Amino acid sequence: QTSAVQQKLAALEKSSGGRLGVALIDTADNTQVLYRGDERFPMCSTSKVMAAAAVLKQSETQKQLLNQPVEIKPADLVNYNPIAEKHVNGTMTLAELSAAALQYSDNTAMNKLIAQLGGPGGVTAFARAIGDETFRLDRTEPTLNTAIPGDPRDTTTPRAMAQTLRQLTLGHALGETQRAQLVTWLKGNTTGAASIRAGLPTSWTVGDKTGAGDYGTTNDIAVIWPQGRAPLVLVTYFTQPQQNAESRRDVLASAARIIAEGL
Ligand SMILES: O=C(Nc1cccc(-c2nn[nH]n2)c1)c1cc(C(F)(F)F)cc2[nH]cnc12
Ligand SMILES: O=C(Nc1cccc(-c2nn[nH]n2)c1)c1cc(C(F)(F)F)cc2[nH]cnc12
Repeated sequence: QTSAVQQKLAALEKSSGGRLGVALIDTADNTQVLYRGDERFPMCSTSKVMAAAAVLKQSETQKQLLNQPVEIKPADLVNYNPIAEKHVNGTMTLAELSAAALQYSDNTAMNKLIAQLGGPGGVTAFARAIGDETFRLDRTEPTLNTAIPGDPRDTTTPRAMAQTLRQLTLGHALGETQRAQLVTWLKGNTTGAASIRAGLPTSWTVGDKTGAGDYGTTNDIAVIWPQGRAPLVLVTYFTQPQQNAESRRDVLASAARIIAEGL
């Protein structure tokens, strides 16, 4: 069937000229609302959540791992490194790298997380370990954001990512202290006010991770604590036909508004 919410998401998508993917899980009843929920989309920096979570999982058996220093060299800087560039010729701890990747979207920090896991395939291996058979990370930063239509590299589906984000932030994929740390990091994101959050009532609490890439790819994944109800998990992915297309965070806000209105 096609629901009223799905029809509105299709109208939004048509007006936008692009391709929109949405997955909601309402933990009040475990129900799901999906739009293109099983189509693949480039994750871009939303993949930083899986990398940080994989390091958190490693830290469950190494109490000092998050305090471990990682050298930052001039050659490690890539295209967007607002935190890491302050530490060139010095070090950052794995906690600092996780916070920078998640809250500032630092690409050098992400590359250090990937390297700690043995490469992109180590991130994929963690996804499989927590029951996500769909996620794949194939490249490092910045090339994982090429976002080429039809390219399976560095993609997932909205359904899979919503399920994984629920397990990581509200479920038991991580230990309790690690889950709390991930939630704290997401709630402190600096980059999210124009994306999912912009479509939701201001009283609601949001933790999210944004992403963007070529093909005007504009993404956000969020855990949401609405006023007076159980938490929601919402993924909004958007990509466009031309390589140079402009970002469209407003489309993500509009999708979130349609979802909220449909609860
Ligand atoms: O850093 C960014 N973009 C960037 C930097 C360097 C190079 C290129 C690029 N390379 N080839 N095409 N574009 C792109 C960026 C950062 C952020 C952030 F994290 F919120 F600050 C949001 C964004 N939305 C679209 N782009 C961004
Ligand atoms: O790295 C990139 N973008 C970036 C970096 C850091 C943070 C964010 C971001 N975080 N939350 N929203 N956007 C985005 C990027 C890379 C590439 C390329 F060609 F693959 F290298 C093309 C791009 N077109 C627009 N952005 C890009």
